[PDB]
Amino acid sequence: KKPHRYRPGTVALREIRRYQKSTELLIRKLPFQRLVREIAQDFKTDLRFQSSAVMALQEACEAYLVGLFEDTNLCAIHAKRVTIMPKDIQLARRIRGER
Amino acid sequence: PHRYRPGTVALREIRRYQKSTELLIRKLPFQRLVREIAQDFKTDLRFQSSAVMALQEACEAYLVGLFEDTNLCAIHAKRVTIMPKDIQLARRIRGE
Amino acid sequence: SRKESYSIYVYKVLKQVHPDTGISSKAMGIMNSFVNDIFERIAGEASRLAHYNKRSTITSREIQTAVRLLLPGELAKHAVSEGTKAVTKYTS
Amino acid sequence: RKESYSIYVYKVLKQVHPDTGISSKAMGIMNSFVNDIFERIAGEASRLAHYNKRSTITSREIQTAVRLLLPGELAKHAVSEGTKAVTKYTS
Amino acid sequence: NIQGITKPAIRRLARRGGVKRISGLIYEETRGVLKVFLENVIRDAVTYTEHAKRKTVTAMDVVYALKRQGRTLYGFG
Amino acid sequence: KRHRKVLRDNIQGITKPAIRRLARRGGVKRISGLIYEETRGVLKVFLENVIRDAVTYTEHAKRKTVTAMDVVYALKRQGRTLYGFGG
Amino acid sequence: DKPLSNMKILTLGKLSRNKDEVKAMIEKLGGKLTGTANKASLCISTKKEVEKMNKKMEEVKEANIRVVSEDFLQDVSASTKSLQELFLAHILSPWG
Amino acid sequence: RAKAKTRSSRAGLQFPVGRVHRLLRKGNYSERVGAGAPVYLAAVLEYLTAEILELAGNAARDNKKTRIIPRHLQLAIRNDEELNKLLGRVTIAQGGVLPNIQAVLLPK
Amino acid sequence: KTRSSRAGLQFPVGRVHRLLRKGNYSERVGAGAPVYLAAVLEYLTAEILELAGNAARDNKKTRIIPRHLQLAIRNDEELNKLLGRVTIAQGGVLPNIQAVLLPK
DNA sequence: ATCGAGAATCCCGGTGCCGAGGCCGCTCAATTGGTCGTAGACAGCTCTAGCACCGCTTAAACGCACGTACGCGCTGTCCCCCGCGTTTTAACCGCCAAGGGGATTACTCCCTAGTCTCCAGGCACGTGTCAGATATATACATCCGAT
DNA sequence: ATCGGATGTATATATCTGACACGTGCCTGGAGACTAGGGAGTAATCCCCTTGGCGGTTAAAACGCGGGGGACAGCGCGTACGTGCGTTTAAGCGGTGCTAGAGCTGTCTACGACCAATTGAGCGGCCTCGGCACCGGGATTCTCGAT
Repeated sequence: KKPHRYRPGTVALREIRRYQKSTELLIRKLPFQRLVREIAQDFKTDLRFQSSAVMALQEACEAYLVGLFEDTNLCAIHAKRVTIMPKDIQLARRIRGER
Repeated sequence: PHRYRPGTVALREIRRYQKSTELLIRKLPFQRLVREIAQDFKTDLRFQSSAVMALQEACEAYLVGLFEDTNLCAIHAKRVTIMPKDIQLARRIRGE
Repeated sequence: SRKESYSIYVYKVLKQVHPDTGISSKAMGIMNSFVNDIFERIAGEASRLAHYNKRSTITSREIQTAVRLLLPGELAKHAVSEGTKAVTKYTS
Repeated sequence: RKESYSIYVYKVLKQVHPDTGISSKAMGIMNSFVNDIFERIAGEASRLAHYNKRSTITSREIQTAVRLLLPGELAKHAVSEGTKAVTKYTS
Repeated sequence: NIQGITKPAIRRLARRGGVKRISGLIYEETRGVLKVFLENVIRDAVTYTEHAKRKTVTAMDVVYALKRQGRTLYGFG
Repeated sequence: KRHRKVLRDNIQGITKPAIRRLARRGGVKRISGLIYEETRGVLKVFLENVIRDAVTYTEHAKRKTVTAMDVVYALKRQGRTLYGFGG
Repeated sequence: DKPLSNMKILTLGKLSRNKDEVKAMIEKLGGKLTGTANKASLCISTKKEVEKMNKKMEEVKEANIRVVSEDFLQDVSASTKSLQELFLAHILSPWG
Repeated sequence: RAKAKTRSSRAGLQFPVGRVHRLLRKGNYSERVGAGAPVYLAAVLEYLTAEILELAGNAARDNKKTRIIPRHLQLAIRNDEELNKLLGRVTIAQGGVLPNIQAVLLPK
Repeated sequence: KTRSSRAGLQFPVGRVHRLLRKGNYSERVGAGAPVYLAAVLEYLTAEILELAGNAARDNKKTRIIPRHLQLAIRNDEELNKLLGRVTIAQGGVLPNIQAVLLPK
């Protein structure tokens, strides 16, 4: 008997339902903290952090990226593409006044 | 008899109106519109002439930038022709 | 050391709208965040109004005006009605 | 009566380009720019004051407000200029 | 009344906006958007006018309205 | 005097499947692989601007430690007001 | 640098940079472009045109105006070297 | 002296009219503050609070939860045109986003 | 004497101080604050007028006009960053066509 | 075309916990209740800028024709993305130890506000010219077939 | 492809007018020279919360292997939009004239600030318990590859 397999993109729809249902953060905690610390250490030495400050940054960044990807989604859809491409982000950010 | 090709004079028009700064809408009917709009927020209103001019500058500027976004939307859609969906996309991305 | 918050007033309002219902501390922190922001928005515009009209005083007129600028229509009208009713009651 | 920055702007114009004039509408726009930036800086300086319970806006607030508002090379140059002007005023 | 915003004016606006080619459906859509944009500004402007107890709108009312609506216009302060 | 190991290249720790989960919450069905590095760049810039101003509030406070309020102020001035950490 | 001064530099012969790029280089360099050899200072082209020898370059040769390979533009847009020597460095006019 | 009575109680409000007046004075917004202002402000804030918490409590009830959580707030906010317009540039910690998929992405 | 003269500036330091006080920004304003602020404003003024003067010279005009300001402000990245949400009366836009729209 | 595996999802029920709700001391922040100076509400006056309406010119908008090139429905084919199995690998969690710096308190004084007297920087408003708008004729730039 | 028709564009010369560049009269707001009350600077002290690191588990990430459906190059063909001529119309302009109301001046007094006595309100700490989470098993949904 052939093993079961979902059709391509069917699980991606299930994944959309999943991560749209949950509130939970999506990035690996400590790596995100390491990145934030790395970036900060480029502005001034030995900078210390409240735990809360890190969590708030991850919330802010994830939310920003998510809304940005929604615009990106529309940009591909308007281009009749099912699939997102860097140009979608660029276009959206340009319309947004980030560029 | 002579002709230009389609779009050639349109590119000439872009050069014209991008080199120039003149306001593009007719002054009188722009004012007429403003007054009837205002009548719904309050009766019997009046205006500084400068406020009309300032409004026209603002509106034409808002429209121009929005049209550049619209142009970019069509271009991203491989069209050279703008369509209402371009504006809608831009306004939606702008969060209007 | 001593802090302050809106939280009890939010909780009283909560009991009034939904007697049976509770709220998380993080959600209450969000409610405090909301109260702070909207307060600050109003107060800034009230200041600007007073400034533009050379008034030393921020008054009921400023709050009413600031609300009429800041809020969408029906939300603003309910808010205007409430604030007016509270002022007339307070005056009595 | 009616105040403006205009004569000071005019002296700056004379400094950078002696032979060059300005239109009334442009000088109006200059006043708009000055007003805007003054408000931006002062508002952030006020917020810094609140955020640190300070009664007083000082050079340090202005320097910081500049560091928040201006992009890089403008901020550096503005900081240098403000530091210089403060130094000269102090002497 | 809004139809006084002429087709060729909208074209000139699109041309300053660098647009090459134009669907007719744009013109009515543009009029709709413009009307909304005007309305939002004007409402706040009239609100400043009314707050000031004026019957006459000033350019400053427009300035303050545009500034709080995030579109600060230099040249009328 | 006891520091942690120095930080380099942690932008790569922002994983492909995390970026995908973010895009999925953003309703994206199908993703070109070119997105990952571009996203990393955008995020890196986005972070940097907030962090610099946060550090600027920290410096104005004469602090060595960044607070959540520093983050909040940075975000608020950058037009992205976050509820959940005020006071 | 601005090594040129309104020099009405003619452009010919299948240039690999577009005319507006070449114009931007010339005019960043303090120059101006032309289509007219009669009022040109100099001309720039692909070497292929001094092989083709079209009437357009032949008028420049009959004006004895010095002419250079397109990488001259790259070089002046990158270096402060005496144009007199850069003529030699990029020379397509044995004339002049 | 008379028995002490709150400006809030005279206003018929839960929000702290007295604390509001204090904050208005110390907030440097103007040289003077007319007594109707803190009342009107308090009433506004309290109304907006109620308007939020009504819909958030409904969202919680719909979710079969008896305690409000950040998800409910965000949901209620995006599900009203007026709140969403009031809060459009605002982000909510642990709010998530509206469950929403564009029809073109669905199976045939 | 004048406070601006001790500062070596054209901007009105006294008017800046008085503005700061009546602008309600704080209970207090330390003496160097108006000096620093004036220098910042004046510097930015100079940077703008410089570039607008260059633009006017390119336009072969001895007088600065709204066009020149807009042109300068959109040609410099840092000015354009500082002023992105600003609009300028009689500025128009940068002459700009997307390459896709051109012939061939 | 509609019908079975079977994979994922959502639904009852026992545990149990730990965050939310609650109650009590109790500090300071609200209220109470008195001044008082000046903000500002209100009357008055005036002159200016906004509003109305008129006739004439000509720039503009419009209305109609037409063709080309643009949009766009359809097809092939190539791969780059999704899905799924194995691997590894590093994130995660607990708990531990150190000590930097955030937080608070107490002191002392430098300095920003405030006050009066003085006066020149800066403002209002006359006025002369040279900057530049407006042709206008002219010499370039560049588009478009037709070859 | 070049080559010349055309027409559109940018460039000399005049000119003329009126905006801005500058001068004078003058007043008010800056500023010089005081004073002091308290903001905030600096020191000291506490302890808490941040930072580091180690060992163990296992969730997630990475990694590799199909394969199909989405991206997109080509393309046939239908119209709608660009260019251009002729029509008409209403914007514009410079005029006139009106008077509403915006702006300045002036009076008078309502009420927000300042101080000071009082106390209960809201905050901080310490209970205690039920809404929620949590498996865990069980019922329902929905998908796919058959048909």
